[PDB]
Amino acid sequence: SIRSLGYMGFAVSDVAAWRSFLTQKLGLMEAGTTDNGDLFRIDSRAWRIAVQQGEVDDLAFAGYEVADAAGLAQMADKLKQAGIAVTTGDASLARRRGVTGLITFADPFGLPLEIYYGASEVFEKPFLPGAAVSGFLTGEQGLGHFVRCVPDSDKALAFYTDVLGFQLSDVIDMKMGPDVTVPAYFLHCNERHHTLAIAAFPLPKRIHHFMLEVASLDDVGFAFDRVDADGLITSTLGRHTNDHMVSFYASTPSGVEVEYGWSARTVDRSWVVVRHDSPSMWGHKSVR
Amino acid sequence: SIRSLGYMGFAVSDVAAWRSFLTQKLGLMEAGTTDNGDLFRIDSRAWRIAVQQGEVDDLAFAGYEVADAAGLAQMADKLKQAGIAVTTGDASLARRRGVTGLITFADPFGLPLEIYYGASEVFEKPFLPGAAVSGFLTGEQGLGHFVRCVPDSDKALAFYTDVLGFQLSDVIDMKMGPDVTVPAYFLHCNERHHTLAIAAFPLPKRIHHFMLEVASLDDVGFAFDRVDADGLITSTLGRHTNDHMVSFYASTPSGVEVEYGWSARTVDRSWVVVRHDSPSMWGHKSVR
Amino acid sequence: SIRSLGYMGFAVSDVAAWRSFLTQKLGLMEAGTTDNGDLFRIDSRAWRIAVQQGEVDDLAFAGYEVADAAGLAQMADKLKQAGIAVTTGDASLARRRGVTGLITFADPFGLPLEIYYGASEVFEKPFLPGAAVSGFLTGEQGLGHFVRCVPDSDKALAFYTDVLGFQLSDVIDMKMGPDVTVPAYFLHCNERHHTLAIAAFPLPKRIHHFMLEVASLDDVGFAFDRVDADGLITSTLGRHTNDHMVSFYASTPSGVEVEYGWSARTVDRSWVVVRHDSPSMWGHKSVR
Amino acid sequence: SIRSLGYMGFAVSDVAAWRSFLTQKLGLMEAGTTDNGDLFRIDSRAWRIAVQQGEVDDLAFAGYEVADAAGLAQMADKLKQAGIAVTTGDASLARRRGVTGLITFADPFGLPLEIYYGASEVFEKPFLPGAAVSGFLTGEQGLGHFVRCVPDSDKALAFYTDVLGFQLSDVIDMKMGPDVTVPAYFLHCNERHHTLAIAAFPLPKRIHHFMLEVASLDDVGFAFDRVDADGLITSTLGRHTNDHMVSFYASTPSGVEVEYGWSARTVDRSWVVVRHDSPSMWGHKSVR
Amino acid sequence: SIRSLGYMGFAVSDVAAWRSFLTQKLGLMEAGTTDNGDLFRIDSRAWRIAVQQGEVDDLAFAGYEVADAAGLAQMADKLKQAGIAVTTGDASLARRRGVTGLITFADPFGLPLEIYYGASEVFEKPFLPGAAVSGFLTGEQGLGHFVRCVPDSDKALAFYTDVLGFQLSDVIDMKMGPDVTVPAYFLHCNERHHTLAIAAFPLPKRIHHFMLEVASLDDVGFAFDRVDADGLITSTLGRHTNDHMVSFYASTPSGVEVEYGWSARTVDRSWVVVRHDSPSMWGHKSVR
Amino acid sequence: SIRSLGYMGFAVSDVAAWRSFLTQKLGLMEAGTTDNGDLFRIDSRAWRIAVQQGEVDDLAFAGYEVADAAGLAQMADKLKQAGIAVTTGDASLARRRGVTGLITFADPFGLPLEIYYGASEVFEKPFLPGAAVSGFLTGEQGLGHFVRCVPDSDKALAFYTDVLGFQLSDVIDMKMGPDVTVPAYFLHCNERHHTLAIAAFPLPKRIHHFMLEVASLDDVGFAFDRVDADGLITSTLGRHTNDHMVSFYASTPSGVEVEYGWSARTVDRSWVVVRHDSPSMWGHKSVR
Ligand SMILES: Cc1cccc(O)c1O
Ligand SMILES: Cc1cccc(O)c1O
Ligand SMILES: Cc1cccc(O)c1O
Ligand SMILES: Cc1cccc(O)c1O
Ligand SMILES: Cc1cccc(O)c1O
Ligand SMILES: Cc1cccc(O)c1O
Ligand SMILES: [Fe+2]
Ligand SMILES: [Fe+2]
Ligand SMILES: [Fe+2]
Ligand SMILES: [Fe+2]
Ligand SMILES: [Fe+2]
Ligand SMILES: [Fe+2]
Ligand SMILES: [Fe+2]
Ligand SMILES: [Fe+2]
Ligand SMILES: [Fe+2]
Ligand SMILES: [Fe+2]
Ligand SMILES: [Fe+2]
Ligand SMILES: [Fe+2]
Repeated sequence: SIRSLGYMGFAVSDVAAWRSFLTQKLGLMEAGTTDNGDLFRIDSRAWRIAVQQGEVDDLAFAGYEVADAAGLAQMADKLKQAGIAVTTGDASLARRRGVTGLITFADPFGLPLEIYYGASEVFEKPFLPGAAVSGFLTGEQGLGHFVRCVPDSDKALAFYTDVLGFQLSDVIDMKMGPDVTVPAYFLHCNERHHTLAIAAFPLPKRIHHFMLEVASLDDVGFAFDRVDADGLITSTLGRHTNDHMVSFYASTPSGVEVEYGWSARTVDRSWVVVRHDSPSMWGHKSVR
Repeated sequence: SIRSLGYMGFAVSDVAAWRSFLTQKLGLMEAGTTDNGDLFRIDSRAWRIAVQQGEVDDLAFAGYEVADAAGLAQMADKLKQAGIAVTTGDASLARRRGVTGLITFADPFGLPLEIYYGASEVFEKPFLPGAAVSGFLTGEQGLGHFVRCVPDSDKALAFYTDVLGFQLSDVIDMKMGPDVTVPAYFLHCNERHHTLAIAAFPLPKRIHHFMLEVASLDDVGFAFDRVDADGLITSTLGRHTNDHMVSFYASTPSGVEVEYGWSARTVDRSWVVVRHDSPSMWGHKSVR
Repeated sequence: SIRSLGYMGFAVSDVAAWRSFLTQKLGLMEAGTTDNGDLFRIDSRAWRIAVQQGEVDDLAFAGYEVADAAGLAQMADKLKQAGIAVTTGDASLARRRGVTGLITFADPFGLPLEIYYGASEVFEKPFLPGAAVSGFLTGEQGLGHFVRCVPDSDKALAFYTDVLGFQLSDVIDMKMGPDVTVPAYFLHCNERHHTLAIAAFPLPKRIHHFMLEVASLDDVGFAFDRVDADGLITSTLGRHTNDHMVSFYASTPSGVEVEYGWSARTVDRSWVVVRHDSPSMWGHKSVR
Repeated sequence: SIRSLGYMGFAVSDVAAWRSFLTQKLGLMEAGTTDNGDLFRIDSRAWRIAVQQGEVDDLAFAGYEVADAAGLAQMADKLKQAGIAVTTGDASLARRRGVTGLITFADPFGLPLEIYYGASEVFEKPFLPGAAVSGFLTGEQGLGHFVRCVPDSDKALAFYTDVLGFQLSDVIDMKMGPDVTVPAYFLHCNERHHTLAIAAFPLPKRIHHFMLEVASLDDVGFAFDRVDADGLITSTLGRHTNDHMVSFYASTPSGVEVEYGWSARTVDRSWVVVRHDSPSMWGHKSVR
Repeated sequence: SIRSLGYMGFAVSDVAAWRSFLTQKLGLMEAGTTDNGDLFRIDSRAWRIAVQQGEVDDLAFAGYEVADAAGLAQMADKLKQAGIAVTTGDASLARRRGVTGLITFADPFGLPLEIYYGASEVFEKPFLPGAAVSGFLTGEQGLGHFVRCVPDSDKALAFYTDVLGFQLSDVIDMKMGPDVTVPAYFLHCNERHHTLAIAAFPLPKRIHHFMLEVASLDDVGFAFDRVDADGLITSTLGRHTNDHMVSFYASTPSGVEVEYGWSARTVDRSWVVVRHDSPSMWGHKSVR
Repeated sequence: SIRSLGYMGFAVSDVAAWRSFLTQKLGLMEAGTTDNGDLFRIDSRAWRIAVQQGEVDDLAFAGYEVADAAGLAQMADKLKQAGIAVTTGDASLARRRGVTGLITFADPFGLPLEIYYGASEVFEKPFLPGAAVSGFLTGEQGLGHFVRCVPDSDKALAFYTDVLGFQLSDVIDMKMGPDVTVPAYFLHCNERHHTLAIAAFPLPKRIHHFMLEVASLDDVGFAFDRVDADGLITSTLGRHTNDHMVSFYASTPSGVEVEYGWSARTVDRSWVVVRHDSPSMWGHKSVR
């Protein structure tokens, strides 16, 4: 069973811009360059984000973490039973990712996905942020979340819930103009309100944004000013209606957006599915 | 599985009297008028109580909340297997209620019931009470409770426990005169001591009272004076023997009573069924 | 310096009525009869209330406690310097009161007052209430409080503040009819909001009421029913505006009233004098 | 000794605009109109802000609170010894302000000031905000603070510290252009970081802004959107360097600004005076 | 000003019996033998109890601790002003005691007393008890207490309070037969209820007993059995009325008794002097 | 009155070695270079340590912080009354130090000392350590401490206690060989066990070491390895007997040592002077 989103990889046209953006604006730690690409850390794990040179300027792959080898076997089995083409990653790929075992496949719309177990910890190389950030929230909640843009939400929903096992948290009916309302589905696989959201938005990218969660309000406020100085803010500070995250959005060098937030609420056993008509309680004024 | 009582609707002869009673006396928030009727809020949900014009001057319907679409399916199945006529609410009714999906049916004695999932939240329109009330207790405990008057308690008990899944908390042997003792059964579907109580009382209404729980003793004390000013108190302040709620009772414009309380105890896994011979430890002097 | 109100004595016409009232209705502990009269306890002290046969049917004397012999000396000196006639209680009186040393005198309007130190504790005879009461709040706050009725508030105020050292907490302008508004002054000598209140009320007694504070809301609720059964309630449950005490008032066999409350707020160093136009936030409906 | 800022009065050209601004945008409670003007509440006190019709469109007077009559006497004495013309407010003014006693005078630059004791509490009329606000922080910290604009900071400083007794918290060197740096002095009279700030800013008003502190971040976020809707924001959300308050600034109908914040730090006994070169850690982008 | 009882020395006829008693029965740590005698520890201090060979079989001297050299000077001055013969301990005595400075003198009835400052700590030699004891309570409360038997309580009281500065906690009227009642005075110099008690008991020793306080009830229970095995118990387990200590008493090899207790209450600023007629709430049955 | 040690300045022969040592080994933040020298931060203050090129390779000056201008005046007065030559720092020096006001003078043995008030805070430039360090403990405890080597301890003691106002915490008799025992005196001016220690050690430097305190054990462990890699450790990890600090010592490029520790205990009002015969409970093995 998938426990969390463990890592993500981006294929970008300007690797240098990304390196500077992630470290100096967002405060991630530069962890070196390997055949896996430029590596960035936010906690004890050897890397959480990989940046590789590429033409797409988008998310290249995402890795979901299981607890152990048995969990990996279960997922591989579940995918095969669903008719999905799964490939047991070879030692070379496993070594490149720094994991113990992994399987590779793609979602219904071509996003390369990986499920793995036994990632590398580097407690001996204590995390030191590239900018003043008190800390990132990961742990059992994993890396954070991202919104997957799809041409067909129902097909995407079936794959992610029925095959991958994500559970629905809530739905937000996004009013995009008078004759257009698009439902965005928020899914969880652990306590984090959502690790994945699905929506049929008309965008040139695989994802609308990815999100990183920090430990204090000041982390967000300081990062906002750093990003604003270069005119990269896309949405002002605000708080979401569903996860209650206080955040701002900014544009990465690839056009893909990043959400930087704090204080999200978690999902518990007493959770019930609900619907909303607005994605924000306050703030989040679009300055795009 | 039913998680809680989510909403209630009243069909009354004097809608204006009700509007003034709920907002000015009890402190509910007016949430507008729709084809669902005059809507009132007590928390983040779009509405909890609906008031419609009608001749019965009584509870018109009650909606029980399940966690998701699977839960709705389970309940529909359970009802069908019991031989109950269930109707899958159409999009029009679902839209009118502001829910994602729902099924409709009636209890053995004609009370229209609805089981739904995916109600609407309105965090962007922060709750502001119509009178000075610090807050209402809902959350996982739902709306509150009501006492269903029935001609046959055993038939009602079987339906609510065996078909709807409520569990018995305790029983109170109500001494109504020398030759009459009527057992009142208190049932729960979550932590709240009881979400439903059943008793064969000789009343012209479907329910004896509905109850709303507030956050502080002062909320109760202030509301008591507001209600008393118009001579609407039916029972003085007292504390119940079973749920330990400190409350007073008052008459609504429909004759149906409302209980306004604070500090009830909850039911846990170690709970055991017991019986009582009195419904109150102290207070609750009838001034009817 | 006066630390608290330590004990009170009543001279009543019906000693038996008082004994039954204090133990069975209020829950005090009967502590035996001596030359000091029928003694009642509420904590570890040998006695807090003494009931003696007498014609006045009123408060006969009150004893204020100092910390030690030096404190007694200070107060005696302060009184003498003010021209008050003070009498050093003799060993016989000290033994009768169960104290180590004491001085006697009277307030400007004839109420016998005593200031003493070294009262008797009886931890070896654990307190057992005469009725179901979880506990009384005394400790550093002392016995409770009483309202002294006087013909001239200014003269009384000067004596109690300038000579006895009480400090003003707040004032309540009591509206007693269209052409009459009487200010009631509330004074403290420790954390308890007020140990003494002064008002020019037209009453045949030295005090309007004395107050005892209990540990839980249920103590108050149960006592209310016990007292109400005999038709002795004078004011329904309510909460005061100044000390925030939740209480009810009842008539004692002498006509003097008793206030039985819970949850009063205390006075701290940041306290500032304020004024109120009402003595109650809610409740306290006079049923006299 | 001055314990806090207790109330403020504004003389404005558009009373209706102010009424709507304070209740609907900021969430204050309308408390009626008297010869003291339109009254607004934020807590248990009968009024904290008074709005009167007037030509200045500015702060008309401010009242500082002492603990009691002795404190009032001390301050009156201190002012007289300093050669300040003090007037003992007459019963008519005291009644108009709803206080027990007060003295009136002016600061060195003509701002009418009042020092009083024994203000009116109205616990019987529970605070109900005009907009969704969880609460305002007052208590021992008083009303909030305001920045007094003066032509000569040193003269103002001497009066406020040496005569009124305020203590310096810190100084911020405000860089207003290449050839201009103006020191702003922040003073406290209790735990609140500053109740008064003094700066020689070139403004047509007596004060730059007044500040109200709320209980949660959401109170600030929601109010920001309410104010922004009418285009009244003057500074975006940010956090100050000295008091660590998270706030935004907005324009009132008089041009005078209001700061609405949350989470300020307090001053303790271990506090030491420091200096800063910036008034904000992050945010507070001027949108004037 | 005396801060606490720091150490005690005994002059006994059977040093070996004492060594075995203190370590094996009470659990003290043997700290070696010096010209100061056999040393025993109960905490970080180099020694708290010294046992020397001697004929008296009693307390030979007690040392009271001041905070520093200034405190020592104050006490020396206070004693001289009282006409007491004080001797500044020489370097040889100071070195023998392991202190920085000390003065010697005697109480009115010949008990050698010492007031010192700058005792030796031995954190590098961690405390290891001679028997299973979780810990001893010392710290700011010092060593414990002892009861000084005197022929004249009033003379002793004057010396200890007026000259040494101890403060009275309470008094217990000890009923020793029909025609004899002896008051025992309990004095404190810090939070410990009493560091010294004075009573005119007819005993051949300078003290009735000394007391050591342990950290848990089991420490007391286990020690009781160890002592009882040798038939040395003098009083069964019980709890005192004044300090609320749960303890038992036992005979030392010198006839002098030792009290071993747990859970005593402390004295605070709100403390007031009281009197008791019994020294125990329960237990403490004399088995002498 | 001196509140704490605020800053220190070093005059060294190899500024580059120091820059690398402080940032890379100890984790301080580089704060730029000014006419005050290379500046390093450990908290919100603009700088705490200044490194200037110089021949002495030692501590050049230390600055003690007072709360305000009045405190500065008091100290200046105290020094003058003692016959010490004090110089009111001019605006140029004040600006160079980034303080509001300061006075300069020297200790009896030539160490330049400064007492100042109103240092600069830079909350807008959040602290970011040069190495992985969770945080430094400063606040009311100030910078840390240093041991001043002197030829005459008694003369130094008189100056620091009688003139500067430091209070003695404790003394450690340092056994330096058979015929040599040197007392080291530890003094405090706030909660930190000692801000200054004085000892007549035969060293070529003004100070034996300065100490910086970090927030966690791992901060110390990681720094130890960083320093050990270059063979700079002088004492292994250990814990002191007096302040209970867990620390290691290392050599700076000037030969002067630095102590890096965690978990020291503080001094409270109940503190009493004591003596020790060892400076360490465990560890601190000299590897010099
Ligand atoms: C668009 C959107 C809506 C709700 C929560 C989110 O985190 C989000 O990005
Ligand atoms: C009648 C009754 C009895 C017990 C608990 C209740 O809430 C109630 O209404
Ligand atoms: C009359 C009255 C008013 C305020 C507080 C009280 O306790 C009281 O008795
Ligand atoms: C201008 C300014 C600077 C610091 C704190 C404040 O509250 C403020 O208004
Ligand atoms: C005799 C006696 C009485 C009260 C407390 C004690 O500790 C004691 O020893
Ligand atoms: C030498 C020494 C002794 C005790 C505590 C210390 O911090 C220290 O440096
Ligand atoms: Fe789930
Ligand atoms: Fe998001
Ligand atoms: Fe159950
Ligand atoms: Fe009920
Ligand atoms: Fe007071
Ligand atoms: Fe009262
Ligand atoms: Fe201050
Ligand atoms: Fe401000
Ligand atoms: Fe005392
Ligand atoms: Fe004892
Ligand atoms: Fe000290
Ligand atoms: Fe050190």
